[PDB]
Amino acid sequence: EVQLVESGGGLVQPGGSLRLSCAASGFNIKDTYIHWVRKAPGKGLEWVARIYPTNGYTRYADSVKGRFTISADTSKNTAYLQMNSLRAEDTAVYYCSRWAMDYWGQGTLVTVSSASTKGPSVFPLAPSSKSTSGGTAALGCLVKDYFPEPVTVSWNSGALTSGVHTFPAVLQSSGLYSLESVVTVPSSSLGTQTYICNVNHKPSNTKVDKKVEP
Amino acid sequence: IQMTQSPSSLSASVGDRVTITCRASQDVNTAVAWYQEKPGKAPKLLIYSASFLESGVPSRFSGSRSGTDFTLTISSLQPEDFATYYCQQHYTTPPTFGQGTKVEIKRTVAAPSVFIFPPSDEQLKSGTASVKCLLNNFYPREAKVQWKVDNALQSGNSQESVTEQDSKDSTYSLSSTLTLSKADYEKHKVYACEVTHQGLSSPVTKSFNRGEC
Repeated sequence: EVQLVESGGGLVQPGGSLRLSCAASGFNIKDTYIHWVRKAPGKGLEWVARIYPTNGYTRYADSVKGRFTISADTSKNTAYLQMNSLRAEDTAVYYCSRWAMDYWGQGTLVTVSSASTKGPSVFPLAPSSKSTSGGTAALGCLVKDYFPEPVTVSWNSGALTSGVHTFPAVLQSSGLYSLESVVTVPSSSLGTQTYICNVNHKPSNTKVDKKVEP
Repeated sequence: IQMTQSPSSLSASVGDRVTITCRASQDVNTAVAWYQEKPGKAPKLLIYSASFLESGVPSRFSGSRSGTDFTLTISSLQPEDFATYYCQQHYTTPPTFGQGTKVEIKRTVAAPSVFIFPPSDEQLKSGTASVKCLLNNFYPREAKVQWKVDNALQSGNSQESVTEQDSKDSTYSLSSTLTLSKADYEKHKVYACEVTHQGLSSPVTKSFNRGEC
């Protein structure tokens, strides 16, 4: 089973440096080309660089020439992307692949920003008191003002999954993100069941459980 | 060498015949591949060298070339084939990708259920105010949200978020947020979300009176 695993992504300042690694399993990188390919938030796939580990020959996209360096260590079956003079435009999920590109890793997220990490506040979206008796009620949590992406949300520690909608994050005018997670439940359960959203913002090491009451 | 891909999206039913095309700006011979991508997943190779099926890729997928144009065909669409597809030329360096084509699943019209949420007392205490309108499990995706504050039409102070198609009933859900300063919020009384959608005989309005339990 061929596998490719990227690591090293995260949040960095503009003009900074970051090194990504691509660990290969199930094949030897001496026998192939290794590529880096990226996908910026809503921009489509863009090839970044290629290397032939056997002789170290490299090719680069014009957009990263000089300031990025792709390398490999065949004794570690691992390839690397050293990124320098980082720009906002470099913000992307970075994938490594091998040569068509028949296998890809899951990718690692790189965010280039001057902004500091900020944990979210979590606010309840309480089910309405004019909710139809014997019908369906909606409730949720607002996970507001965090940076960077991503946030995860579960309900009742994962025991509640049916009828949950966790929305894609919204970038607010402030440059901070916000998102909602909602769930629809029977009206008859509002005074008898407890509903807790479990919010994780790993970039700030923030875990919050918020009880949503009628 | 640019890869012009069409269309950007399409809706289809299981069993359908689907056609995605890719126009290269200049000659690329047969050095073309097609990839399938799904949210948060590794892209996957479907077809290599224009027309060759990758091992393990079902024989419902096919690719062909005529001149500068490359075509990805799915003979009979299966449930797992809902995804985004990209073409790629590797004729020269740099290899380049099409803009992608999102294949979504067509279903019957379904009207949204609508809910409105006042800013929580907790948010109000922390210093801000967000009013929200939820549109739950609707199809098709196209939907209009109109905010009203004391019957006055709002413009340019709201943001929307929309889910991807639900993996069980193929619908969309939408969250709309009206943004106001806390001081502005308390200057008005009746907050209203008016929803227009094909599944609605006439637009539905949900509202609350500020402060009412």
